Amino acid sequence: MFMINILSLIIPILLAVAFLTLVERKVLGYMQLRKGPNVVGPYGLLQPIADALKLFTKEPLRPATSSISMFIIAPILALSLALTMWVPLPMPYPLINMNLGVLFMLAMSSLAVYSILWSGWASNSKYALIGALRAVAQTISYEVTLAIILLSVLLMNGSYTLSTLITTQEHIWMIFTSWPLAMMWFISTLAETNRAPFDLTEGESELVSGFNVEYAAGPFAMFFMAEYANIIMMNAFTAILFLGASHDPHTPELYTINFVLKTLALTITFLWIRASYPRFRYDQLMHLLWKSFLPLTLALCMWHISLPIMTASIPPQS
Amino acid sequence: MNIMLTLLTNVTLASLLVLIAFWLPQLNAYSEKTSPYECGFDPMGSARLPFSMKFFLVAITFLLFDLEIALLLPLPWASQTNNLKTMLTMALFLLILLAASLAYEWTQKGLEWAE
Amino acid sequence: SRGEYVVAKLDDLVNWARRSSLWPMTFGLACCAVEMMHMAAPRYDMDRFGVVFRASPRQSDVMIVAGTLTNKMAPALRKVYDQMPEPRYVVSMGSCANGGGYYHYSYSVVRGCDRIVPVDIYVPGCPPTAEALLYGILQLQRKIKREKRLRIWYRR
Amino acid sequence: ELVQVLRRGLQQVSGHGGLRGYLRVLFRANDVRVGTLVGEDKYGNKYYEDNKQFFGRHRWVIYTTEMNGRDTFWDVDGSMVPPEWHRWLHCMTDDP
Amino acid sequence: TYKFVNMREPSMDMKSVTDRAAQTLLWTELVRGLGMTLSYLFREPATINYPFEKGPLSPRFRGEHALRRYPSGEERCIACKLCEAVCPAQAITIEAEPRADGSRRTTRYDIDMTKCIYCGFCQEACPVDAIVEGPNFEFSTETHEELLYNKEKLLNNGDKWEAEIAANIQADYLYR
Amino acid sequence: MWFEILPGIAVMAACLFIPGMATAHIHKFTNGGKEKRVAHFSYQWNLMERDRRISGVNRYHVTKGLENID
Amino acid sequence: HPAAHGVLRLVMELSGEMVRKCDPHIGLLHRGTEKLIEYKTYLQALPYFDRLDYVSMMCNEQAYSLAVEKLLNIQPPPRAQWIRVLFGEITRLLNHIMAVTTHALDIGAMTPFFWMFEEREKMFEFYERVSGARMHAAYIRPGGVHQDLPLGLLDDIYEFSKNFSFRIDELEEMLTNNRIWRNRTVDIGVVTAEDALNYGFSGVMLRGSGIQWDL
Ligand SMILES: CCCCCCCCCCCCCCCCC[C@@H](O)O[C@H](CO[C@H](O)CCCCCCCCCCCCCCC)COP(=O)(O)OCC[N+](C)(C)C
Ligand SMILES: CCCCCCCCCCCCCCCCC[C@@H](O)O[C@H](CO[C@H](O)CCCCCCCCCCCCCCC)COP(=O)(O)OCC[N+](C)(C)C
Ligand SMILES: CCCCCCCCCCCCCCCCC[C@@H](O)O[C@H](CO[C@H](O)CCCCCCCCCCCCCCC)COP(=O)(O)OCC[N+](C)(C)C
Ligand SMILES: C=C(C)[C@H]1Cc2c(ccc3c2O[C@@H]2COc4cc(OC)c(OC)cc4[C@@H]2C3=O)O1
Ligand code: SF4
Ligand code: SF4
Ligand code: SF4
Repeated sequence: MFMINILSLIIPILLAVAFLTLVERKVLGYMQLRKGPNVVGPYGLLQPIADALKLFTKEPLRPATSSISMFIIAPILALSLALTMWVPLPMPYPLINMNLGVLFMLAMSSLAVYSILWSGWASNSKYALIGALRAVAQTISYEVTLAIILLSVLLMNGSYTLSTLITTQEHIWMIFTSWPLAMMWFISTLAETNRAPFDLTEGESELVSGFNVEYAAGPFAMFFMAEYANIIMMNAFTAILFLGASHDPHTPELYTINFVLKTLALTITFLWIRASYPRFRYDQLMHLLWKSFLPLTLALCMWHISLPIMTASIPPQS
Repeated sequence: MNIMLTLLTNVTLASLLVLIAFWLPQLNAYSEKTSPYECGFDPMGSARLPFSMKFFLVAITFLLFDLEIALLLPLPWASQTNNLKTMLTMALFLLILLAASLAYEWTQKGLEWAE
Repeated sequence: SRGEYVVAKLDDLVNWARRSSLWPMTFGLACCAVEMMHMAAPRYDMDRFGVVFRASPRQSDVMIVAGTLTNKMAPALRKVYDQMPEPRYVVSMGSCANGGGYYHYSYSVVRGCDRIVPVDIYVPGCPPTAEALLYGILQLQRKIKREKRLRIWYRR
Repeated sequence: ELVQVLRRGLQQVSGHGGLRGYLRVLFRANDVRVGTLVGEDKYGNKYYEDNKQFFGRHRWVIYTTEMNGRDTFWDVDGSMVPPEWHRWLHCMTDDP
Repeated sequence: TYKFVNMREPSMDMKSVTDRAAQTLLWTELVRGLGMTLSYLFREPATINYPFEKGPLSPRFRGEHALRRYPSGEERCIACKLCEAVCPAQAITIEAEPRADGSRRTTRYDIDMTKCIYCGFCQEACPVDAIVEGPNFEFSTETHEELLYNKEKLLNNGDKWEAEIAANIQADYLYR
Repeated sequence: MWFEILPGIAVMAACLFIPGMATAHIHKFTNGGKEKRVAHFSYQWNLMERDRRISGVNRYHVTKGLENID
Repeated sequence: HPAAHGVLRLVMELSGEMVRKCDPHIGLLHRGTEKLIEYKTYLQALPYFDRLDYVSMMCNEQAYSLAVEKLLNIQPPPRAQWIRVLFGEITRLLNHIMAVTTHALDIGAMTPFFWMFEEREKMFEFYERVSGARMHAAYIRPGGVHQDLPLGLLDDIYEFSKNFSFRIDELEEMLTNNRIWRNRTVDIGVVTAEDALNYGFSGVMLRGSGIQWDL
């Protein structure tokens, strides 16, 4: 019966990823004065299925100079971690209830960078190596700031339990208390998901395809699925963190609908951002994260430590 | 136990997808097809040659800054103590020292990449 | 027979999937690449047919040879064609790629890209209009619709 | 208002010959617009216009399902237009 | 007469400084770009429904070649070889002889369509309007050999497209 | 259309609905129809184990009220 | 490579991602145009200039026509010259749209390309109406122009021209004040005036360095 819950979490996520791609293409098209997929199925609704079927019936290539074990392992790790990050999210009840769910997401997101690193290095090609090193630089840029932002926001929650965030935001959204932290968190989530304007690891215009340039067919499909699942997961995490839906214990699907709508809004905002800005330079991304975000984040961490004591507003939990 | 089952399920699903990807289609692998890609021309050197890191000092600093967040993460629980003044003083001291280290590295050109 | 019906249905499904998702390599040589861009432009919007450019040859299905192929460049075209995983298709667009064109009698020009790679569709014009290239792509889709790999395997 | 847009959609499905004709046009041309029948072709193609659309979408042809010998329900191409309707369809002239 | 594109100096008053600080900290111009894209999202796209809708063309359009006839059904070509002499790509090959009735007609008329640059010089050179570039542009083939037109193919093209070719010529012959 | 993007968004919303409601319904089904008990600390775990012991069917959610006091 | 802008083999020596040396290898689109021109008549060699720079086709036609007219000691009629200047400016609009949008696309902003290529399509329509070809017109000839304008072309050119400034304004809204675009463009590839003159630069590559020169 827990296996059924696992499947009911895994299969819909993959379906949403598949259709996210269609949504992504259509939104970009209409923002570019065109239509996007509207032939393969009514309103392009069968286009993701055709893409999935085409990719998995195409020949997978194993490069001659590549390291076989890491080359095959990296996409498996990417997709498995992308699926695993969903289990502690309360919608409004988590599949897995952790005392420290936030730390769990932090650690697993930190371990998801190795799929790009091992993939790029094991491809044994120059563009893949450049993509992997760009991933190293990206993580060095965003990690500390993201962690300190998370700590500063959760100081008003009282714990690292994700469900408690629903109780914290029963009357007001946390974005009205920490909007300066919310903006930096949103930018850091763009940087963490390798999304425009921070898509340096792929860098199509600069690096052809980046870390996955040598991947074809099914493994490439899994890398794409992992990336889009990460998009949806991170936006759901942001919606839980800063826009708390009201929960009725006898009426939980109201919370589920509200949370899904907020997550879709944030994902559509991601797609909107991709269509509006030029790409950063990765040294410029590091300088942005270390010279602007880091000092403000440190100051706001001090402020959000002092404020609950200042006003006698410390949250309940130990 | 449930988390172990979830991890096993995810890894099994990914591995099964890899197996179908590699065993369903028809493979025609020859030496030209599997050669490394460098935009149509052969690579000059190896991809296993050293690749300079211009952000090496920032990379080293990242280790100490990463341990600082590990130091700072128990603050939600620390805010429940009776000696609130002491805990606040120590938390502010830790953050001030982190900010001072960042300022020192910034002023001495430690954040500029090597040319 | 039941097996023949099953292989025919699976054949139709695979053909539909392949023709409905055709990914050309981001690859242009000369004047014809401008009309290829105009085919990708909003007026024609090839993306609505499921046709998306991708830079890497490993993630591509179609090579549109759009422009003159010179002797100096032919090995690179052959190499990026060889690095395409199968099934792969080649469209020869324009007079220069089809047969040499204006530069047929040149010391430095390959008289048609079909001397280097096998070609599925030839799109005439100097340049072909973006509408003509779209017609060629839909003709390639129809040709993919006609192919029967599973039936041939079954009748073996 | 939005209700008028919904009513426009409802009259669009109504004016395509009912529900099955609506689905036929949607799955055959990926378009459900209604236009004045300019004329019919001797091979079965039908030609419509609507001058309220912008230039390019103001003339169109619903192809026949049965050409010389082949089934053209799904397999259609621009080469099936005869030369006179070819001249009209590409806006080389205003007169049908 | 010249103008400068990047020779402006920012205002240093407190209000301007605070406005620039607000732009830096709250990302006003980025929201402006987002607003531009959002505005485009609600416009009607410029895409047409090919192949059911076609792009506009002109009576001067240069497409597939055709050989024409007089209203009596006699061919217009007299084998003068002016089109062959003017062809910049040497795409036309002509052989001629006296016909059985003494007429000056071709026995070979080939156009290599993979050599042709579709410049229309041949139809300018023709003194009897015998060779024309028609309006057809959807004649992609599956083989290279299908694009090597002989006299039968061109005569067939003329017979097939004459109804539109004559109307196109009637609408443009006063500009020639 | 711009409203042609809506069907795909609707499909994504329907897919994203399923995990939360599936979790809620499975929790109700496997916990006596009254929500899954949360044990973040050992006191709550002790309460759950005591509930399982006094239930007589080895199920914590089987609740014994004031009908067990003779 | 998408950023190669066609057939260019740029061999680069890098230290990390820092560029130590650039070596452009060209000739992947050398078709031997000049020898072929030596094998043609003056009218037969005109369409080669269409295919030299396939974004500024009529400007190349105009340059070749001016050279041949100077060698012939003849003079084009005034209406031909006005048509030449008008279509040269339309061609300049086409070329600048292509250049700016492909530059932005290489940087990472892919949206203005689609906005401006519809205007490019309309100008292609003007080309086709005047000549019967959307790109390679062969319209400007060493004696003037091949054909007169159709009887309603000027109205359509006016209708297009009175709406283009708003498209430029939208492009500038996207790019001009964007801090990301400025970061990717400001102080990048700086060339001095004297270096630009000695290296043989022309056009914008001079005017960007402050040199006041327009032919
Ligand atoms: C969506 C995620 C969940 C999916 C759930 C299902 C999991 C499916 C498992 C994934 C693999 C899918 C592969 C589908 C094709 C089968 C490939 C292989 O198994 O068949 C052949 C296996 O046969 C071998 O040649 C040897 C056969 C016998 C020798 C060892 C097997 C001994 C078993 C005993 C059989 C006797 C009868 C048993 C009755 C039960 C190998 O052929 P090969 O060309 O290499 O590979 C290319 C396959 N092509 C041709 C289709 C492209
Ligand atoms: C005599 C030497 C002075 C000059 C030499 C300087 C060399 C030493 C460096 C600094 C000396 C300070 C260390 C003193 C030990 C601190 C512990 C003690 O003083 O009490 C604490 C008082 O600490 C307070 O926070 C104030 C002192 C903190 C001073 C701020 C940091 C300044 C240090 C800077 C020097 C270090 C090197 C340079 C760093 C920049 C907490 O008391 P309280 O919590 O009630 O009770 C705890 C017991 N309970 C839990 C059972 C209830
Ligand atoms: C439980 C699931 C397990 C497997 C998972 C895989 C997903 C299932 C497969 C999805 C099926 C959807 C494909 C059907 C789409 C057909 C659409 C139709 O329009 O195509 C027509 C023809 O359709 C095809 O001929 C047949 C398609 C399907 C044939 C058999 C399908 C059997 C699938 C059963 C599942 C098998 C999976 C086995 C593994 C378990 C002609 O269209 P076309 O000419 O192109 O377009 C022209 C465009 N115009 C009209 C504008 C001019
Ligand atoms: C990516 C989509 C939106 C468009 C843009 C584009 C294509 C297809 C191919 C290419 C491309 O842009 C790149 C960069 O700009 C030029 C400019 C060229 O000449 C102006 C040229 O000629 C071969 C080639 C190119 C590249 C390449 O071939 O569709
Ligand atoms: S066929 Fe004509 S338009 Fe195409 S590349 Fe060759 S010269 Fe340029
Ligand atoms: S159109 Fe030009 S290239 Fe083609 S046959 Fe006529 S003269 Fe020769
Ligand atoms: S087609 Fe015209 S120009 Fe050519 S040989 Fe015949 S009559 Fe002379």
